[PDB]
Amino acid sequence: KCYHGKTGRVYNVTQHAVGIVVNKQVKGKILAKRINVRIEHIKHSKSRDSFLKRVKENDQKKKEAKEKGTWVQLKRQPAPPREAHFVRTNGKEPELLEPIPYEFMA
Amino acid sequence: NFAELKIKRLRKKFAQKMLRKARRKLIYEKAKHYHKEYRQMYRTEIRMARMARKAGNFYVPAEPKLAFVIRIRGINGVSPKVRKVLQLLRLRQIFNGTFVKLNKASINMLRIVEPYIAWGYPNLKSVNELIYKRGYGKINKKRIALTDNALIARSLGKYGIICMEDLIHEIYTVGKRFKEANNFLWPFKLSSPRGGMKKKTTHFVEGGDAGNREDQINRLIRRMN
Amino acid sequence: GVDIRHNKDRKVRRKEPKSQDIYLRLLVKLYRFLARRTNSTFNQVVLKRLFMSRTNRPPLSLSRMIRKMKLPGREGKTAVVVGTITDDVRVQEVPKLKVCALRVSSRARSRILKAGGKILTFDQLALDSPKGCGTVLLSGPRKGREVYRHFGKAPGTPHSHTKPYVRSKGRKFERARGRRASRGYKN
Amino acid sequence: AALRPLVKPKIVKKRTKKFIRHQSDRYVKIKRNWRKPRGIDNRVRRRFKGQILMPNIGYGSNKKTKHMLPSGFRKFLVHNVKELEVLLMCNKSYCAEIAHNVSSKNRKAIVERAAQLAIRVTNPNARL
Amino acid sequence: SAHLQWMVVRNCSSFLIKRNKQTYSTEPNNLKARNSFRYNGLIHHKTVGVEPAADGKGVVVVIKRRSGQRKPATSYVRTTINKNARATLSSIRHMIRKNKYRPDLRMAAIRRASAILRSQKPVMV
RNA sequence: GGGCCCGGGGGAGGGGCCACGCGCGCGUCCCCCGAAGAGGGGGACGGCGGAGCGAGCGCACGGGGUCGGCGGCGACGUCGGCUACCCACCCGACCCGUCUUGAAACACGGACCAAGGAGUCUAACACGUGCGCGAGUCGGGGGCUCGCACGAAAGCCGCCGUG
RNA sequence: CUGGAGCGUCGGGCCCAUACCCGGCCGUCGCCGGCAGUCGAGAGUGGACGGGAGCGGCGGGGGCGGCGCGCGCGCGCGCCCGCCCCCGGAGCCCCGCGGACGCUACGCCGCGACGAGUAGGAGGGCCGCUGCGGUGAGCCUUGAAGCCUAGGGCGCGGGCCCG
Ligand SMILES: [Mg+2]
Ligand SMILES: [Mg+2]
Ligand SMILES: [Mg+2]
Ligand SMILES: [Mg+2]
Ligand SMILES: [Mg+2]
Ligand SMILES: [Mg+2]
Ligand SMILES: [Mg+2]
Repeated sequence: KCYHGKTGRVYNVTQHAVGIVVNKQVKGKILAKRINVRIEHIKHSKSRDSFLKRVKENDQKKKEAKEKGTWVQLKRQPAPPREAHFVRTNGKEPELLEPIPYEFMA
Repeated sequence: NFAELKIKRLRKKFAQKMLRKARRKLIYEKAKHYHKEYRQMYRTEIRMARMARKAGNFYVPAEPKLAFVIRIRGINGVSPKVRKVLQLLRLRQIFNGTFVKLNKASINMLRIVEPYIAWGYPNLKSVNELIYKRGYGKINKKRIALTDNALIARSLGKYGIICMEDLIHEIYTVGKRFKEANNFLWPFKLSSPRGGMKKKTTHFVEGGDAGNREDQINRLIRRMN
Repeated sequence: GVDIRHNKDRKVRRKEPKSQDIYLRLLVKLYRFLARRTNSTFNQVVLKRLFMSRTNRPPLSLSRMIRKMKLPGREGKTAVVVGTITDDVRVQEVPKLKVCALRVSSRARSRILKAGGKILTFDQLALDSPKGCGTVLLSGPRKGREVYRHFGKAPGTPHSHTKPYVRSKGRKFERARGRRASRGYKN
Repeated sequence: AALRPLVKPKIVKKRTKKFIRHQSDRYVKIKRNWRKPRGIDNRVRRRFKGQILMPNIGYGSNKKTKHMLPSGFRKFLVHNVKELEVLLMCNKSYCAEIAHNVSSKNRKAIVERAAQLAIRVTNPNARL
Repeated sequence: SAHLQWMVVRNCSSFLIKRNKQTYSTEPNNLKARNSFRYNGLIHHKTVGVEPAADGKGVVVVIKRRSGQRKPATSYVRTTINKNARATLSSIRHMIRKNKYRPDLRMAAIRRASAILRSQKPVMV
């Protein structure tokens, strides 16, 4: 039960089980320990697969735009400030909001 | 020999009075650019709100990109996760301050230490005051006073930053080098706030002093320089 | 009101030879000079070795000094050992070498000279190549001491073989509970 | 008007009072010599308020004026005559102090040999 | 070699005197009694000394000969100068310098010469 | 409003410029004269030659940490002395040692003062460190040399490898 | 204490910690720190030496600029030709020909940072006690040890020196 929910890479493959190395924290020191788990208790973690898709695209966007020489934003970059814009009301003033009078519902 | 060396060194003497002139003039005119930009940026933000107001229309100015964070409570009885952040913003000692670049990850690190800090959006004069009067540069892991700008070029020259005034570009207009600019700046050590705070414990919005105060932080930087 | 751990701010490394032998203190006075001045990291390693302990600059056998000089290219250079050159009775074809060392055992001194070689000391090496140009820095195996066998996990923890301290090895000395599967268990 | 010093700075002394030992007043069995109190509930060692002060290092004299007499010269415990010509050169910086147990006859001979080569003596008019 | 001896004599010398938070060296013909390397008498192989003349008036100038040392009986030549405190000074001046004889002692030799003469004249009021 | 925006152009003596010489024939660009070109004139710009160019004393200085080229009284019953003697005051302040989560404790030892008084030696390991020698290296017991003054030391021995 | 020195909601102003700022000193740590005789302050080479020649230069970005320019290349003197010379003296803000006062090289020096503490560890103690091998041409009946001192002082202190 202490590995339930944990990820780890594969190092062995037997007929219907898979040796797999995970980390397990114990009173401090983290021990990289290898367990034998039959396949029914295992999935492919797409945690890896966001990258290898940013990779296949980065390697592609670098091979191209190299015949141009134009440097492209390859690195990710966190959500920036939201970049001053306009708002347009067309022919209405905004709707007036008022806090509504309390009444005991029960 | 003698008057073939005498000339050889005198040439190397003047070849500097060329360079330290050309370097002095380049700084001078880079400082004219940063006069025109900082004026066009002020105006053209007024230029625009004036133009939306003419129509039945509105303006939302840009989300501030630069926020200057001060720590306002000391160090004891401070949470684990709090203490990690505050040493990533480099607000180690109480009552010092650093320029943090606003960003989805940065903003979500100020939320988590809000009861300890007091941050807001600095204006130009607030940037100058901090950089000149209380601006020390990290050179060879030392707090060395920024007395002459051959100390700024000696550290940042690989980024087009060459003078005290070029530092302030990269600090105002967040720019490509904010990472190296605002990490050679040693954390600003500001005095106590002349006139006192309101309530160090509680948040600004409930009459206190903590957390974010958009643009009202400049009054706090006067009384604390 | 600052919040750094002063736990390990003081760095524990030797900055002077703990020994009193005036000779080692003299060529330390020499590479306390070269190390600060010349761009060569060479003497910065030579200096940082002249501090270290006997137990930390082990002797270099003569044969381990051959196969490190026989490698393709390092011909014509000088072997440089901050330590002693011992002899190796289990080696005979002594090529001509140029060696520097603090000490060279008397037997290895005659194997080297007889082969048309030359031995210097760390002050003539300063005049040969003050930058350390055309040199080879070597050392004996620091994990060579028999002490390093008793180090490790433990004897008696699972499949971690480490020699235990026993007053005298024999039949009846530590082959029992914990060693043969028949008597208790084994690891 | 004897033997000005080379440089007479402003000597400042952070504390001028002694450091008596805790409770060296109540009991006579206890000397005034400092002993660092090591009681669990001792109120000086935990530096309480209005208690006698514990000497520490940041309490110490300026590096320039250290060991300096109020006149300016450092003392040198000169023991006989030949140990005076040691100071023949280092004389405008520091001076000569004749040892207690010098007989009265050569205690003179040390005095006027110093006044020959201008070595101020702090106890020059002593035994007589 | 000089640097060798100095490592045997830095401490552990019969002329070294350490008291009252200073150190000093009473060895012969060293200027200003400094337990030092420059200002040492025996360790070196070219040394200049200046001590009063045994008469009461004058200044004697010890120069090590360096022709052959480990010959302490003659390795070591003296001379006398009884003159007018301005040529006296300019004799040790011309004797140390423009002889390239240890021009470290060059000034310390003079300040010891001058301080010798100040010690042989009417003493006090 | 930005392209130090473009600019052929006109003011009309608009303001302000860390511009820099004219001579002249460059890289580029713009303009104008010129055929679009060659070439010329003007300008932008570059650059450094078809030029550029080349030195003396001052204040200084809101310039790499203060100096005065300013001065005044005091002197045989009056100067100087921090710290330590006595006294005075304002603020502070509970008695030390100890076991203890917690001691000023209504917890225990302690009237006072002198002298005495407690992590030692041996053996055996272990690691670190210094030194000699180095596939070796000893050290003991013996032996050879003294009545020792220092000696019951030091020196030496295919003993030195029996081990 | 009672239109308050009471209770709510608010102003200004002021008061104070060993907290923060600036400064002084003391120590510790860091600086691959500097100093055993050397130029050099975003350093962005220095030197032969030959052939040819000279006002040439390297006719490159509104860049605003960093790599190249206006204190000189060549020059005044000897008279188009020669030189452009030697520190036993250039007169020195750089001196590479010789190096401090400073350099006890386990010495001296410049920068920064930092300094709560039981149990415990480590380091340093020209802190102290007794005795030995050295050494101080040490001290001493013209007064040693000890003791006594509202006598002058040094050290953060252990303690120490003097009267
Ligand atoms: Mg609290
Ligand atoms: Mg709270
Ligand atoms: Mg209890
Ligand atoms: Mg009670
Ligand atoms: Mg009990
Ligand atoms: Mg402490
Ligand atoms: Mg006695």
